[PDB]
Amino acid sequence: ELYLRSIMDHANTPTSEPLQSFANINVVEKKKVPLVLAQMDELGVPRTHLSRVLMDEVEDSLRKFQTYRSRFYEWGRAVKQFDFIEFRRRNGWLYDLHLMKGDIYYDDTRGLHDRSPTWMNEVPETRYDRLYGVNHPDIAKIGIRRHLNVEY
Amino acid sequence: RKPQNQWEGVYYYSGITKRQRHLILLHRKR
Amino acid sequence: RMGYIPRYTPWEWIAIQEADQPLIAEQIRQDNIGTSYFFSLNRYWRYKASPHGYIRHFENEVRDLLQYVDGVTPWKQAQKIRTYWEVRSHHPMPQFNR
Amino acid sequence: GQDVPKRHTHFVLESRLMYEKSFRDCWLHSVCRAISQLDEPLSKTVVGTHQKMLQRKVTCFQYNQYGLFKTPYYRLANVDRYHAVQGVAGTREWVPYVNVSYWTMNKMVRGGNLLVHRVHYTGWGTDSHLKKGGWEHRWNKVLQRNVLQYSRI
Amino acid sequence: MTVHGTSLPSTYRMHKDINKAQRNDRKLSGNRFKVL
Amino acid sequence: YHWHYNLPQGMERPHSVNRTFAAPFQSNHSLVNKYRGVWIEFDMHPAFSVALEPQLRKLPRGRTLPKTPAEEVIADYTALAPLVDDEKTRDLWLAKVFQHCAFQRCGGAMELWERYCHQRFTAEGATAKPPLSLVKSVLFYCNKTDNSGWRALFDRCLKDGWNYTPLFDTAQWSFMLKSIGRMGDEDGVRAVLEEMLDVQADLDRVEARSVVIALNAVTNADVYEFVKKYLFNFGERKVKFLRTTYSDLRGHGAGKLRIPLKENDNMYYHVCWHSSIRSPRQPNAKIDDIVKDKIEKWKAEGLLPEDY
Amino acid sequence: GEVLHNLMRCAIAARHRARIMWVYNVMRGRFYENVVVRAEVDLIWRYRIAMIALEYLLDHECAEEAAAIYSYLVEEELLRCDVHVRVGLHMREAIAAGKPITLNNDVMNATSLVRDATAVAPEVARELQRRHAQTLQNNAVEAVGAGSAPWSILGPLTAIGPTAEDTMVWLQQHYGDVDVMSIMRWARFRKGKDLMAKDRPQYLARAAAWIELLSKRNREMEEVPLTYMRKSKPLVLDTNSNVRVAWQTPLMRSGGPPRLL
RNA sequence: UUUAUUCAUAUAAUUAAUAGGAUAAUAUUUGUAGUUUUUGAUACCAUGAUAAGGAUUAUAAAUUGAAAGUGUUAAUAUCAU
Repeated sequence: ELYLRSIMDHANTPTSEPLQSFANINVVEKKKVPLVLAQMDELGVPRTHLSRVLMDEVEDSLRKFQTYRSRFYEWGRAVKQFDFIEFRRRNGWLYDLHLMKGDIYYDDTRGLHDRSPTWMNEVPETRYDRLYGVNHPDIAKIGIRRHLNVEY
Repeated sequence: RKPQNQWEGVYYYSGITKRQRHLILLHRKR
Repeated sequence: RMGYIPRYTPWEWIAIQEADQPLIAEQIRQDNIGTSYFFSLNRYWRYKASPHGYIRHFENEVRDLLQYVDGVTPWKQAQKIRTYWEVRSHHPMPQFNR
Repeated sequence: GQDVPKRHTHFVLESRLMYEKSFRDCWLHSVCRAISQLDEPLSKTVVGTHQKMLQRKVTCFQYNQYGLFKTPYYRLANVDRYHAVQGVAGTREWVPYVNVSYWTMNKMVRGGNLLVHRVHYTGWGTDSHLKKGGWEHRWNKVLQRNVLQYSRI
Repeated sequence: MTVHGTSLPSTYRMHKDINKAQRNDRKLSGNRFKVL
Repeated sequence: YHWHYNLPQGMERPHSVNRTFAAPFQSNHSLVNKYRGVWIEFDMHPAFSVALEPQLRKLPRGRTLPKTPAEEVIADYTALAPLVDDEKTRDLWLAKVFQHCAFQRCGGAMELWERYCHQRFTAEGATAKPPLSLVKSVLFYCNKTDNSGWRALFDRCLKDGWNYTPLFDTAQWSFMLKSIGRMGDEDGVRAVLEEMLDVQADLDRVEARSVVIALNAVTNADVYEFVKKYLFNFGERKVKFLRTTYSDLRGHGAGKLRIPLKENDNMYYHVCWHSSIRSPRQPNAKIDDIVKDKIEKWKAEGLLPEDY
Repeated sequence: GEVLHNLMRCAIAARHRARIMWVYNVMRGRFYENVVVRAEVDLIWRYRIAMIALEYLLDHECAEEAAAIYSYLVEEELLRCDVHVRVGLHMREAIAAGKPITLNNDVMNATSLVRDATAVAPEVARELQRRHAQTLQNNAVEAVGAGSAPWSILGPLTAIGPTAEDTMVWLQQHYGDVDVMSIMRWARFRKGKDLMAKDRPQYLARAAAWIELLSKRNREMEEVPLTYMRKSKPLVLDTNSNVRVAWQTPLMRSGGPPRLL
């Protein structure tokens, strides 16, 4: 009771460092609720021995953050996504937050070019294609052909 | 093709109706 | 700055991307009883432990198939199917060495 | 336009239905063939006349299935989805990963839809197994990754 | 039906029905003579 | 147009859509685990349950319906119940007898109401208040056998009376409206539908075959104007399902009902009109004064001549 | 009820306390299975499951789980339910005879269970007083380290009067947070064997242990004397942050001035 | 003389559109809303390939390795509103 009420008090706490720029941040701590309940199933603490108000908040956080394997196979169908879009379009004035309104530590003088032969291993295909007329006086430096430099 | 957003979550139902919240408030009052 | 792109996604954006998607309840994988040695592979047919891959993993399905084949098929139909040498016996020279 | 004529869409959809019928029928056809074509006894329990009667009954069951997919996979595994050009699997007229013909692969290379890296046309690319032993060695390496690394149970 | 609110056969029927007057009214009989 | 591969592939902006819009769960399919029936709330004390256990065995318990005939159940209550000296035990016993006679459709079980409960609950200003388990069972009984005794009991459940209507189930109103449409009470349809509207019941989750039967029995002109204003209280998903249900129950699927519907065309066309509306597209004295002086003018002008 | 009863019996046979609380928690149910599905466990089966679970948890000294199950039996008012089953069996026999039946206080008091518990109750009170006196003497011995301390001079239990009514008074005023008579009625049988008629000191030890487990006041009066934690202040000349000047009681150091708070 | 492909002469195959189901506070529901459904513009544009001739750099014996970039004429040819 005390731990889940501390979780619900921290999750409903508004923050002021992002100044609510996108959404409420602390709601993700309700994601801790499906973990700790499972710990209760290991601790022998019955979840039916919780008060009705805390059980309402726990079922709120459970339907916000919990899914099963059988729902996870069907929750991304386009029918349900487009029903979500249509339900936001028709009555979104009822459910919307805005519509209410070497080793470096022993390195000091680094040894460069230590005769490691790059010709024993094979990297021969290093071909590159440069645009025609880099130093040509008749071909202009600025042009739409500069867009040919970014194409792979 | 137009790209789909990979940082947009999948649309899923997480919430209750106005009637269910009203019935919860009514039962808790009782 | 004029063109600053961060190479680390900020903590607020990670928190928003975490707070929008739910959890899978079977990721907790807690276990305290043990394994059901008799029932868990013999549960109801819609949610059953379906075998995969080779035919050696299909023990019950081969048994049910053989039982169904013996159930539906009469023997008076299965008498008529003959092998190759039973047909070749009517040839005037059926047998010779290769 | 528009994408491809609808007769080719019907042809690709019939190929997909043939694949689905293969997934439907392959286990049943393989069990029926492996029972009916066995001369050794199936078990200690079923021997002699019971085994021959069971083989004749499963042969009667196997022949009675009108529409059982016994067609091999490589007979119609060269169907292209974007264009109507028919290639041959095993030659250079077909690419296996994106599963299109050489013409469609060249159009999707020149269109920029794919992310493919060009390499020299007489080398072996970059894969160390492919430079080592060729197509057969990468074939055996895919076999070793898929199956043979697991201790079967 | 979700994004556009209708389907393509109903779209073709609506397109045929919105411009019925300026598609065909008469057969335009008669003969035009040269006046200069 | 695209993102270049040498650019840093960071996330541009996070999207909080499921926390801005909290959507309730809505599927087109109904719930597979719902009871789909009228619950009685058998709340017997755990001493009479052991005592009446051979008698409660042949009675319907939770999600169990025994095949005992109702003439044996009424004979068990007629003999054994005056032996039990407890008022709430006999009332909850008769709630299971009324429920058992409803499922088997025995029309003679209303004499048990006049025998035991009528003189102390519904006769000449009775001050006693019946249990909710008893009124739910007799109203489920009178609706299942199409008994006319629902009307005196339903008028007792109002706010001046027993005030049992806020405790009614959505399936209680579903079996209610199906019986009144079968009997054809125009005032009984209006008095129930006014009560469901006042009590704030789940109007969208009433059974659709129950609504279209109760709406089919509306023929009187004053109650027909009530149905016009009342039909806006349903949702848009509901009112498009009432049209498909009304067209099927009068068309090919008319065999689903035990008694066939009567031909009410004025309610069929209005439901079909109202469902298309909710769906998207795809001074007599002064005027008569003016008429008389004009005819006066035309006779003086000669436009209306006399006999020639 | 029978499937959950056999599940609870499997949990007793496997000695799995967390699975006992799991079977009890799925017996209690939620809003979905009870109201939407309308598939809930009957009261007799709920009493049987909670009773065998409470019996095992009290037999193996699990205080919190037995306290939760006892709070469930208090909340559901199932403390006198075994008497109700006995009275119901008698009333079923009487209504098979043809006699009228009722439920009163003297109908419940006429059963052999309540009479036997009321007859035994002075022995239970004497066993509880003897066990608490031995516990207090062991606490006073272990407070010094073995001689006796002044801890066991005057304990929180008073002497029992020489009356069975005084026995009921003493059990109601020293163990009144729990229902003593219901606990003594539950502790009577053990695996079908009637302990109250056959093994008397075993039944007295079992009932005394169950009363001492379920009572919170017995848990608060049987506490070991702890040492006195003294307060402290930081040093004036700060040498360490862990070294502090301790507050000393005038019992420890005699003399000096009388101090403030 | 037999066969892999080629060629001859016999052929089968035909149409259109969605629909969410256990652990979710209650809609029983899906041969239902579709009928005159889509597969219908191969042309005379000014493309591009072929062959041919030019100049610059090595003043080192080291390096696994002294090799790389820049300009003009003839004939053939041109089917996308």
